[PDB]
Amino acid sequence: AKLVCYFTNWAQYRQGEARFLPKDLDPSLCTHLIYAFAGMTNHQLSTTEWNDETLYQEFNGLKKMNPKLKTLLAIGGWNFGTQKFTDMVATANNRQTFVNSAIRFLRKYSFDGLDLDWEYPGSQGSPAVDKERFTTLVQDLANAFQQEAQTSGKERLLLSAAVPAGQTYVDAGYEVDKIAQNLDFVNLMAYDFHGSWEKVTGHNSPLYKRQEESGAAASLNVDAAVQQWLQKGTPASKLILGMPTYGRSFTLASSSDTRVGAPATGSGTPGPFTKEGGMLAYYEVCSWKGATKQRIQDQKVPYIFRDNQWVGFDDVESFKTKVSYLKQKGLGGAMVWALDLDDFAGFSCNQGRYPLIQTLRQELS
Ligand SMILES: C[C@H]1CN(C2CCN(c3nc(N)n[nH]3)CC2)[C@@H](Cc2ccc(Cl)cc2)CO1
Ligand code: NA
Repeated sequence: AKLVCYFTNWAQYRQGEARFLPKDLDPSLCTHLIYAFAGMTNHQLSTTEWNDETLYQEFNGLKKMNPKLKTLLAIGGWNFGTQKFTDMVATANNRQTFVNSAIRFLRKYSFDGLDLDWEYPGSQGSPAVDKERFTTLVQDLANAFQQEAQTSGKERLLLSAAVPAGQTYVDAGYEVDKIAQNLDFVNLMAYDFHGSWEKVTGHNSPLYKRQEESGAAASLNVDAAVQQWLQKGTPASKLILGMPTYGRSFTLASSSDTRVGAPATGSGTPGPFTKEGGMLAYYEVCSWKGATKQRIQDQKVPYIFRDNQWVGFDDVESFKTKVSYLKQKGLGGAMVWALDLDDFAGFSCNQGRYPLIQTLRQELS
């Protein structure tokens, strides 16, 4: 089984005990570490933070303590120039520029592969034709990585992609059966299913639907997303189930209505460390005093509320349930966003180091 864990190069700016650098990573925790995020300059892979060259060398240096570990660099994310992927995939020449730059850049810094995090071909400004051009990009990368291994004599570079759970993004952007052949594994982003863009509370990452949900709402859950990716042709062994070490928060319209589906007036108050309305790290929720925690019976995940604040998040028990689920489906392992949002140094939750991600490591064993 794989345990694919994401590092973020902006967690180094979090205050106090929440600051996260490569020295905070446990080299033995995961099987694959993915560095988020690289950028793109004139169709070439490029750094995004002043110290990326130094952090890359500390990150890949962790393979000295765990030689089984593989590392990848993720390109893209949710803050990204709106035309960069589209212009790069638009021509064979620009795809060649990108592929050749990726090989040189990954080898220079000792990464073992590339993770594609385009949000998203065919949606959010990206034209309909990018669905097919994304397939060509994936083919071009796979072909060039195969050839480079033979010329260089190194291990062939790995290729993965982070893919959406939402049905309309999947249909608009991905020739699932074609790309799954050329990708070594597929990181399913099984989270962000509900959020403060909605006028009622809902869980970030529920496993199943609620009885009351039907139509399109009945597909806003992990099981529906996994079934769509499998039914469209992803081999089960290549599908890696994403897990969130964060939750999504709401301000309730009234403190007396706290149910799932209760009216909400906007995002929950920003957390003290992550400072972003609507989201909270696990270490910001796990500790709340004077709160009430409940489980959503049909969806197998918890929420917690206090006064007019309501947060859907994942705990040790829901991570255990989701690993049981992925094993029942024969999936290739679990993926986690993100290392720096778990209680990575045992400073908040009274559950030791990495309580959520260590649960995955043990249950996948
Ligand atoms: C706009 C969304 C974006 N969303 C990302 C989740 C990981 N996603 C992904 N996973 C892989 N494998 N690649 N990219 C990409 C989307 C969350 C990012 C987040 C922000 C703050 C805090 Cl505290 C927790 C989380 C919530 O806000
Ligand atoms: Na989605």
